[PDB]
Amino acid sequence: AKKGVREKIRLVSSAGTGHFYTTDKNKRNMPGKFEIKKFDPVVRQHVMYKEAKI
Amino acid sequence: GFEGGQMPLKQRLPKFGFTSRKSLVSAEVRLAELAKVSGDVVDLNSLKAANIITKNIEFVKVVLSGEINKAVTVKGLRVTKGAKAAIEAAGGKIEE
Amino acid sequence: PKMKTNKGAAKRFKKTAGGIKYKHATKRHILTKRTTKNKRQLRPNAILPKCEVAAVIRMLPYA
Amino acid sequence: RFRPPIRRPPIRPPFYP
Amino acid sequence: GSTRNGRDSESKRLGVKRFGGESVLAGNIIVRQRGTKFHAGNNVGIGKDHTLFALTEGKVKFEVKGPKNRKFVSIEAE
RNA sequence: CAUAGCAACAGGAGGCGAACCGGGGGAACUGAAACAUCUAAGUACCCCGAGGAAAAGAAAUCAACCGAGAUUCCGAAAGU
RNA sequence: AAUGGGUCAGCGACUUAUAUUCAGUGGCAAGGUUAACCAUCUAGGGGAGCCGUAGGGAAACCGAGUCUUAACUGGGCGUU
RNA sequence: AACCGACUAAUGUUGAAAAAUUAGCGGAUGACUUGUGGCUAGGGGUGAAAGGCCAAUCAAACCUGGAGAUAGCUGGUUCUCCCCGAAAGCUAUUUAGGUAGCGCCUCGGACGAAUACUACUGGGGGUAGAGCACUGUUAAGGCUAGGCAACCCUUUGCAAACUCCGAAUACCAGUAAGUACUAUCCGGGAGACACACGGCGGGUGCUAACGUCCGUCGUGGAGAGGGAAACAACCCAGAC
RNA sequence: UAACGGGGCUAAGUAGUAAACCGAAGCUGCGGCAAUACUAGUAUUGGGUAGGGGAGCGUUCUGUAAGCGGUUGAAGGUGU
RNA sequence: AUUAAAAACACAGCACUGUGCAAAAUCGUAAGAUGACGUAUACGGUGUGACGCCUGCCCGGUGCCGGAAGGUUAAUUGAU
RNA sequence: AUUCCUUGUCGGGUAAGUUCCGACCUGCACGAAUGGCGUAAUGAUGGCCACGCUGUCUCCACCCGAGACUCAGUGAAAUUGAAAUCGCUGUGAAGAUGCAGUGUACCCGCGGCUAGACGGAAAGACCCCGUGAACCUUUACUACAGCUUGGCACUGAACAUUGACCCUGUGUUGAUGUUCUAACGUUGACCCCUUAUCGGGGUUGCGGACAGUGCCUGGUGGGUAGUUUGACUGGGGCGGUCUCCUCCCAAAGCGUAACGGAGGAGCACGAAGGUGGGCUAAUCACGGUUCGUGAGGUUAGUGCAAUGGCAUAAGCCCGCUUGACUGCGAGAAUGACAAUUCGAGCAGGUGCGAAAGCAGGUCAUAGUGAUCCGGUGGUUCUGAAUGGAAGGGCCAUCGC
Repeated sequence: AKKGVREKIRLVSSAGTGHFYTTDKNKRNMPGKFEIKKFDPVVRQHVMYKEAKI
Repeated sequence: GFEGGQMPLKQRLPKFGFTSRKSLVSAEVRLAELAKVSGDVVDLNSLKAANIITKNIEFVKVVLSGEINKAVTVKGLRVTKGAKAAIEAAGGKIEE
Repeated sequence: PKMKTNKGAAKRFKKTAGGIKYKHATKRHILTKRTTKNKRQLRPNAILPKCEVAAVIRMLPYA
Repeated sequence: RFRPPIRRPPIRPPFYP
Repeated sequence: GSTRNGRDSESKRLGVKRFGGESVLAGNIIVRQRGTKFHAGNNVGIGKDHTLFALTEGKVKFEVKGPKNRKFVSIEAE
């Protein structure tokens, strides 16, 4: 049976490229919106990416 | 395509692509075929008369295949750089 | 009668000079867990293996 | 063990149809 | 009147894929293993799953080396 | 009042026929390797009405900025 | 000691149409071939069309290249 | 008694008869029985109810049509010679007696030793065996913490899921001789995917089974001949 | 009978030694046919189910054929 | 009807229930019928089954009957 | 007519009674209109007992007839590969007329009998199987009839109350109630067509915008219909199982079955990932209201099974971080295929490090789900007169 509780999230580029990474989080361990530097391929730069739904 | 009831190949693989409408009324023409045209002017009507393109064709690209031995003026059709060169080398023009 | 094309096969298998070309499976959903390597390498269309061809040809009589 | 069989049809000749 | 057993995984086709003396191209997988049953020696890389592969063309050589007497796969220039 | 009704008279019709035709109703087996959407099939069958044919037909049609010119039937486009 | 056959004679089961593909054979050959139809009718007309002559790409489109990618040292398919 | 019925038995069961006869048996002024004619019709009728009956037919009549329904099932499939010649496996399957790809057969084409056998060389083994160094398990004695006895020591065994060790074989690769139309690739056509026994290694079973499930080799299958009284599958041996 | 296949055997049993022989569609000899290679001869090869491949026989009908054979006896039937 | 004649069916009696008459109910798309030229002491359905003594407890479930407050809720409407 | 154990136990009846009768009550698993318990009479009803009676039997005998047998005439039948159609023991597709060995046996009828010819008859009804069929059931699925609900139509008028809205009390609409008649109903009466219990028309009464019907709509709906209801399986059912990972079976490459032996997974983690620096266990001994020293040598540890690994640690601690990067990818592994795995290196941009370097998640091997349909973002490729747009595509991603 499925015991998986980590919510999937889409991390979105802080540039307005609309490029997103996807991942998951434990919402208990991370209540707030996740933020992390990630390479945006459209602007070809490492920029901040921020959590969003789906 | 029936494989004993295992999900066949024609269903386990995804559909892909679309058909443009232009594709259905487009026709490549070899440079060698431009021989068959009667007269200097290579246009859609002259191609159709030569039966090089069917009568439903609207858009033609001439491609570098074979050789042109006459001076032809291609009006209205698109030509490849290589075909253009070959046309112009045989004393043809490419009209717009 | 005229042989009918299997439109399922037609929409999934395209004849090229290089053989019957197809889209790889497993790139539709449930992608987060997959590796970018795996996802990247599935993105190019492929040519069907020899064993898969005979059937496809019988399903694509005019292609 | 002996399991009582059903070897013949329940209606017997000469009527067996 | 039943078995609690029944189960087993798919065999993972591990083992030496290219033995001593075999000529290998760069990239060729030599060993597939779980952990470093064989260690990577000269001209041999080790993947994340501890796959040993040829970094250069040449001949596979196995060798016990070092104070622990560990087995090493190397590619010999030939 | 009139109409209904009733009677007379004249002219039609009714039934039969293998198919073809237009229309009104309209299956299921089967296929989908199960099955319900779907298929079979608007088929079989039932009914009505023709005619030597019937039906359709003279653009509130196409096309594509060029043009075509009712309907029907046949070849292709295209198993697109 | 599983099936079928009392015997004889007669009859009794891979067909036909259409399309796709492969092979042999013939014609013609970077061309090959006409369909309906016409016809003084196995002739001859009839070029609509189909196949070949270019590929790559989902596609626009480009084209002996193209697709991928910001770009490939590249790589896929193609060229011959 | 007639008449209507049908409880028992015997006969009969290729009958005298597709339900009777003989001897007995029940009702016999009634919810009786009988003639003639009517009506109800098929998912319909009718039923004091048995799924009874509806023309010797009924859990859905009969006829004709759809219709050559469908039938992964069973049967059957017709002249002759020549060449080659399987499989009963894997994978998947509302699949398991079907089917698909693959493996194996054949035919054509390409290709030509890249193939097989052997010697030599280089490899990786963790099996057989063995061992007790580990993990377990076992016996005796010692020594002794502890409360008789750990733990150690000496001796002594056991192991599919133990290993300080460790073959033969097999496999992979290279080098080389000789023998061989081999290997490979691309096409056309399949068939097969119920296997059997025997040897060897095993699981299962009782180291029972002409048992069952694998591995591997042989034969049978698809193989006659000689032997084993007779005897697919054993021994010898391949029938123009 | 019925646990040598039987008769029967005290060796016609068991073990061994020597030298024989019998014994197959195996091998050889002689004759012939075929497949495939090679260069008509060689060489190899020729059990066979499913199945693949190759080559034929015969039947009815059309042309060839208003030809050819036939009441001086066709087809069919029945012998050789 | 033709392997069961019975303890099975029916039965008088009993009870529940529907039904106010264009009755309920049933046949029928409908018209029209039966019910009934009847009218609740009648008619239909259901169960029980002469007669005697009796026929207990449970209204949670599922029916059925009644209640409507609120909650939910279709077509419709069409605010934003 | 119910009781499993069970032939319960006791009593009766019999020489002897699993039945019968009476009774007991630990009623497996009686019970009150699916009625409970009685009950005269009735029953081709079930059980049991007795008398009489007997060829039912001990145990048959004889006799009378109809067949059977013989003659004459007629003349079937199922069946049938072919038969020159013995016994026994053995063999053998495993129960032999037909094989082996052997024993026996002149040829052929007729009357009898039925042990065998796995005799004849009917393509087993049992059992299983077929992605067969039918009919039946229901709180299986999906429908439909019927019933029912509301909206709208056929369908109207006055008032009264009231809601909304409209303006400046006013209209415009909506309900609700009463009243009304003119639609509509009438299976009330009368008249006529008309000799008519039909029907129509007329008149009148009673109803009355109700009812009823059409379209739409919710509910109800085995009344009816179409269907579905898995496979493996030492028959089948019941149970168990179905995908993935680890070990063993597995025969020292790979692979290898059983309803064989054992365990695990269907995640976790923004650090538990990257990197730089650092560190090294278990358990004892001994001394101390965790501490110190020694022995020991990884017996520890590893986010979670097992196996293989791990000190250069892969184990433990810390700083800084986002390489848990995007495009690609020589070359391999591994699969029928779908798919799955490893990967140097290249480009871009990045983190840690003085630097060589390392980093495309995690010690590794489970932690998963094709396609279709659809959702979200991007692209702006397509997009049917044109320009847009919708809708397609492509890229990312979500929904089993």
